Amino acid sequence: ARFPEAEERLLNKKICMKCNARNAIRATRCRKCGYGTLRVKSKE
Amino acid sequence: MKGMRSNIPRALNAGAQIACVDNTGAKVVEIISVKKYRGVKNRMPCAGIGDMCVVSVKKGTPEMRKQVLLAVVVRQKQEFRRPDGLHVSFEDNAMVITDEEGIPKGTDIKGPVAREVAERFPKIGTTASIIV
Amino acid sequence: KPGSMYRNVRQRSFTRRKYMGGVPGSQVIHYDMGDKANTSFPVKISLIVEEKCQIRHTALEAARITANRHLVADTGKMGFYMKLRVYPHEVIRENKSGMRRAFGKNVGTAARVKPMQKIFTVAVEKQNFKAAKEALWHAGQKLPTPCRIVVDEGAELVQ
Amino acid sequence: VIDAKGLILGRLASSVAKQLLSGDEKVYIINAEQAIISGSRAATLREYRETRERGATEFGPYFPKRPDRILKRTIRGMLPYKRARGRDAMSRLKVYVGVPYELKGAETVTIPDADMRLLSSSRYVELGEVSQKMGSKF
Amino acid sequence: MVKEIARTIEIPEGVSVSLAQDVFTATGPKGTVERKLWYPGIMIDVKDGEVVVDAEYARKEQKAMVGTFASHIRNLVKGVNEGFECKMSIVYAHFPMQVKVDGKTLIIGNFLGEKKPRFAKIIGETKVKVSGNDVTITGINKEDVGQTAANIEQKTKIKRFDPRIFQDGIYIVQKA
RNA sequence: AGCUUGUAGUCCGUAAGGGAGACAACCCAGCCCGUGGUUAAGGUCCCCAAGUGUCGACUAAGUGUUAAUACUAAAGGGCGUCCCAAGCCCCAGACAGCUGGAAGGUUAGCUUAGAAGCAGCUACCCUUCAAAGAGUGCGUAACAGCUCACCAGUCGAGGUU
RNA sequence: GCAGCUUGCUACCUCGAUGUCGGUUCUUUCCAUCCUGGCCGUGCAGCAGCGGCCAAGGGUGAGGUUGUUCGCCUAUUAAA
Ligand SMILES: [Mg+2]
Ligand SMILES: [Mg+2]
Ligand SMILES: [Zn+2]
Repeated sequence: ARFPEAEERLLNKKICMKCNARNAIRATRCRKCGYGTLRVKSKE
Repeated sequence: MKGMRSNIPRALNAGAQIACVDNTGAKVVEIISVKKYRGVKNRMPCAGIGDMCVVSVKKGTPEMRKQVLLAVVVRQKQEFRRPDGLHVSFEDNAMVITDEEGIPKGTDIKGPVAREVAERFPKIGTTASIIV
Repeated sequence: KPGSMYRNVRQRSFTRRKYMGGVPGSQVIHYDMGDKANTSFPVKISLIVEEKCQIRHTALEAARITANRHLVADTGKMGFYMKLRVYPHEVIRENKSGMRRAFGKNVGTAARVKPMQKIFTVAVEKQNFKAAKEALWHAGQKLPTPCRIVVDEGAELVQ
Repeated sequence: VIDAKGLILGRLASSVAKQLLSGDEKVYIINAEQAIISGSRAATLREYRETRERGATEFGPYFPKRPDRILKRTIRGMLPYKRARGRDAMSRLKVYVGVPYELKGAETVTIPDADMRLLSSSRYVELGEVSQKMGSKF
Repeated sequence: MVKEIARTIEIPEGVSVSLAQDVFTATGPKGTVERKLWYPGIMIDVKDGEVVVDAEYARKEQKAMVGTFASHIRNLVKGVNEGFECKMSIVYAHFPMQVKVDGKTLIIGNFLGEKKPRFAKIIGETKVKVSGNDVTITGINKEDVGQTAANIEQKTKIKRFDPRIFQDGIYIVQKA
């Protein structure tokens, strides 16, 4: 079930592309390894 | 599986030859392994009453001979005790060819079978005639 | 063989063709890249070396290929002029018994270098300077020595 | 008597060891459970855990758990305890957790060197915390 | 220009601030709050409706710490003056939920077919109120209300399925 | 390769005594016996003789606390922190936010119905006003608005490569 | 680049002797994790998969050929 708040606080985050750690949105640097490139958490 | 009221020693041993007591078409079988048994080092797998184990047909009709199948033990010569205090024993070991669930391929069983397999596997209970 | 097997300079040079025998060929096909007929690029940067070593020809070929791909993809086919400089004149030999008559036999070719000696050189316009730096940084990644980038001509333009 | 309230561990131990070796009456360290050990939390805990579980049962190193035992062991290393001089020195040291009844109200002094006020940052742990992390009821 | 490392806070009327020993104490119409803000190289003074905080060295660590302490002081005075609120919301597909306040905990019953109800702790005096599909969380301590909301959100997370298809629990529609 | 084979000097072999944790050949020193004195190498928190010495900075990792050395880890990266230089914008007002704007046309070329800024040619879609776009994304058959780029009012001191 | 768990290279110790390969019994150590515990991503609906991170407490068996280590095969097993 797709609801606004659930998607807001569940699948609205960026993912480090090396260690798979999830980060904030307005970021460009993994908080645990510092890798430059961050993708976005997969949608539907 | 579902627990039994009685306590059954594991008498028969992997390598034993049992006389199957149904009308499926086999006379003698060879216990290869016992379902749901881990074991420890140097210990041979062993089976008792109401234990599903894979066997091999040694004497019987040509089509059945050389076939790996499933079967359970219905009697054993090694004594075991009832819940309320008593020991029961038989003159000979026996086995019946069945499926994974418990439906026996034979529609007729010769001789008595222990009541505990009758409670664990109801189908063996119904297909039997005399229960002791 | 591994890269570090033939990378140090510990022994004399061994390059006279007429005395040794059976040197295998090379893979690097062209030593000039891009617009050769142009001579009006105001910026001329280059990749230099920080330490003496030996570079196999295969490493040079890989670096050239990667720099070519990057530069053509971003700057354009007519917007640069790359030129490799060092040619492999040395010869590499690999023993192949034990230590009995351990002298080796020719297996490849290598190009010795010297500290602060230019290897590559790229000329571009003013608008494609960052692409030139980006291209030259990947090429030095395949190279067996630490490498730094120096902007030789038009330093005031870019800086 | 010496009050170990807020003193560096090694500094205190070095001063006490030297002035035991010089030869005098015996010395008493009280409140030997809030002495300071400068350093980050995780590193201190890791090093003390490795020190604790290091021996063999018959003859291996038996590192103590109690806080005063740890302080005594720390002073024991700055001292020739195998010689006669060192053994005599070790016979005149008494470190107590809390305040023993007989030393109650006794006149105190401190080592002005080993002071936590003389530390740049707030990166330190107290000895009782390590004692309780090692599993000791004191 | 200058990299001066001083900060002012301009305390408002009502709050009786103090810096006895190290703990920083305030009191006002919305109860009282306490905190300790000791750190070497960073001195704080309270005087005339404002607390001045500064350092001595221009190292970036000192500057970060002075910013952090100024922010904490502002949040403390703001909390004691009026208070802080956090709003959340409930969502479910098939299994209705029984959010019930009992003691110092919030019990979540019947979460995704749940016989053992989950437990969420309440920190401090953070009074919470349940009303339909939303939860309001009052308080005077900012960290307290934040941590209470975080616990409530973290207890109700289903951790063996896909967020695309399962989305249930309590979510924060607006921070404190 | 603590491998093998050369060469100049000096050593061990055949070299005490002092210092390196112990150390054949590393540093000071080449040594008759006894007493006093001052130094070399090296050291001065305790073990251990003599500094919890002075001045100016750095490190937060127990990193390090290991002249040489057969005993000590590399390429690569770090908006970790401390410095130098060079450009660029700048209190008549730079950056991050608060804001809205992104209206003229268009629904771009598109056969599938439809990929109508986001499959596939093009070009700044306005003569014009800060803004106005062939245009990124939530949406998006196509779109559409929401609006990207891109400027404009707003704070009020340094910002940025 | 790491390890020294395969084979090489060297000849520093041992030829007035340091008793070889495999199996058996019994004890212990490492982690570079096969199962059991906890997490993250997915081209993860559920079941079951694929990839990675922490973790060495416990478990890791029975048989046919072969002297074999190694390896092939059989029926179980949470994994063998
Ligand atoms: Mg000599
Ligand atoms: Mg000597
Ligand atoms: Zn990462």
